Amino acid sequence: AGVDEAAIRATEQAGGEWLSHGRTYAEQRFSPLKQIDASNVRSLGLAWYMDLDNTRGLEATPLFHDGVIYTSMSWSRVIAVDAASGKELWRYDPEVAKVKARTSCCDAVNRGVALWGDKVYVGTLDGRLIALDAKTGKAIWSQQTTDPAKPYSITGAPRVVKGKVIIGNGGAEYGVRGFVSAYDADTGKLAWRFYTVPGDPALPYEHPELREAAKTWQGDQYWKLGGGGTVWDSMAYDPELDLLYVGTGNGSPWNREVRSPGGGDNLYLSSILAIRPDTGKLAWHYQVTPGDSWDFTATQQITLAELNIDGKPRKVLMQAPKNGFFYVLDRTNGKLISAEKFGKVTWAEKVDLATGRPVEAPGVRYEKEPIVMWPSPFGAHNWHSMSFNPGTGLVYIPYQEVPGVYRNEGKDFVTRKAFNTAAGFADATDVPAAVVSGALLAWDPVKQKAAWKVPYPTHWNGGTLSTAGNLVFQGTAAGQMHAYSADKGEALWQFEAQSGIVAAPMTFELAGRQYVAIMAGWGGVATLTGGESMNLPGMKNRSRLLVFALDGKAQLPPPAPAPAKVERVPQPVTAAPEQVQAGKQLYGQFCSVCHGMGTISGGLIPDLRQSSDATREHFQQIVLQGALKPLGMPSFDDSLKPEEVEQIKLYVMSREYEDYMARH
Ligand code: HEC
Ligand SMILES: O=C(O)c1cc(C(=O)O)c2c(n1)C(=O)C(=O)c1cc(C(=O)O)[nH]c1-2
Ligand SMILES: [Ca+2]
Repeated sequence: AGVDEAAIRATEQAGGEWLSHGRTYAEQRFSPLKQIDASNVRSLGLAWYMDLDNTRGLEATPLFHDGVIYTSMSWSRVIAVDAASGKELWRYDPEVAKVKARTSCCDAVNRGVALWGDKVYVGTLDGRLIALDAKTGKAIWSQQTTDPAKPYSITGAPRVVKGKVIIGNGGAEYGVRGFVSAYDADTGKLAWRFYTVPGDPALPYEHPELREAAKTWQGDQYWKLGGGGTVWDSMAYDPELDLLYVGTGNGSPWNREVRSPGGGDNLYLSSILAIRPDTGKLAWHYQVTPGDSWDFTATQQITLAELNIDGKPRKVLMQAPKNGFFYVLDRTNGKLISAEKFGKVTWAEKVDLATGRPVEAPGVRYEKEPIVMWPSPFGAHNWHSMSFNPGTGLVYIPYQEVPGVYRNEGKDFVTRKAFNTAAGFADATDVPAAVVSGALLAWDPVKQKAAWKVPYPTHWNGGTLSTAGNLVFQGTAAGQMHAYSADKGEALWQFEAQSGIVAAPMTFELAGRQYVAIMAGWGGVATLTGGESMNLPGMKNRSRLLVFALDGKAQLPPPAPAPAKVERVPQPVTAAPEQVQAGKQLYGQFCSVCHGMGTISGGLIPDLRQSSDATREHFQQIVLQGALKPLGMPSFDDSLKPEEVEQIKLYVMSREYEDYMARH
């Protein structure tokens, strides 16, 4: 009763609505709407906005259908907003335990919901796939898709194909076995499940593909460690070819030397899968990063399009994953058409067209010595949306340039109840502004070359939106909403959003008027690992749903200045070097993922260097006795001893004094 395949396909020509995550099943995030164009976007203004009781990352792409905006907020909460009145119609809160974040790698985020019939679908941080009544927001059915005992979580938006709700999950950083499932839209009954990596050999393979994949894995530890290959984000669908395309993630642990000692491609890690939606049977696959040992996922946006290659019309599938190569594949059979670097890439010389395999540079697998390379775990392109404009033939990518540093923990690797990369990710003590940069990259998929590029001081800028009005919209880490000419990248309109933006803009039509909406709420994993680059002006969270339209007259109020804060004058901290070092390591292994690398917090979670004296006195109570558990600060008594927590406190105070002396 409402949203069905015909309705979603129809939006391909009708720009009024946005019924699926990437707008259309092809996920081009291109709107035919052109009331707002390059000639008049200078007149664009804020039409209205909604303040949100949210203080964490907002990554959702809103959906618009029949006058209603459907979106989500941090902690997997869903809200329906009437686009005409601007009033919240209803909200659904799954009530995820705040401490669930201990096993949620990258901020308490949610990329959006899906629509089908008269229901709304959302995935939660604790592994649930829930169906809600579109009109009232009441829960219809709920499925616990993951083992509550394992470090799984759902952050991505589901898609609905032929009456089946498709959703994956995340957790490869902690160590889990990846998979994507299809649930019946009306009942929630599991239709089929495709695991992306093989499981315990002592048990049967769930499907034939796994038997073949198993031949590409070595050793007897990968299934105990999880294996990885989580499907936490992108997927596309072509109804004519009847193929569901899914992107799989990195391995668990990251380091193949520990994950699969003897080597191997480790299928289907970092791969693009073409699956039969009705059965879950694999039609074809393409492995983006064989033997992935760098957190190089292939879960980034998968866009379907029709391009003319060498004078011949081709049905392609495009992706610009973390590894830095831009892929153009024949979406009917998975044959590689082209693959070229779209930014700084030093881990591989190129992707061999004939074999389809990347030609790795010397020492990039860091077996004997640590390696500094590009891209990094943050990726040349992460989840921030890209978009395709059929008119210009260009793909607009939120490019990122950050150095990746990997160390082989090898025999010294120890599985912990925390991140298990086995690649020395814990060694990081900062993300310097000097070593990072970003850019709005207009990529030509046919020529495999940049058409134009707009530079940004840092990475972690928001997704893009393309429209028929020769425009591309994007929000930035620095706190602005932008509009550039699609063809040349000329800056046409800017707006101070009052919050760093990471989500993707979307547009729709209501009563003959075009609106552009964006979920403004600084967040995502980078804001948690922090570092200097993530503490520049504008990188603050002020969660709001912002809606723009021609001649919009709304104005955001000026924030109130922060109260007085007399920083404590740090007394010298004398301690044995090894003791401070022990604290440095323990902190990096267990606390950096939320409080920031080297204690340099990103602002969403407290800076341990600035804790009050009362807080410092209760350090043991907080860390080991869960005194702040109701606020989301986990208790680590299951992993750390009092003396170890003391070593961490010593390290923290050492950094506070170290930094305080920096100034003055
Ligand atoms: C994310 C899952 C976290 C990890 C891992 C660690 N901490 Fe944490 N911590 C987290 C939150 C969300 C908060 C804020 C709670 C609130 O609403 O105030 C905290 C807070 C603390 C504090 C108090 C800070 C202050 O108010 O000055 C301390 C002392 C603290 N956390 C310590 C700590 C240590 C030592 C950790 C590693 C073992 C650690 N945290 C991990 C979230 C998360
Ligand atoms: O390995 C995984 O399972 C997994 C899951 C997720 C997630 O669910 O958000 C992210 C990542 N990996 C990841 O590698 C990454 O860089 C990342 C960034 C973000 C974010 O929300 O900003 N999520 C994730
Ligand atoms: Ca990952």
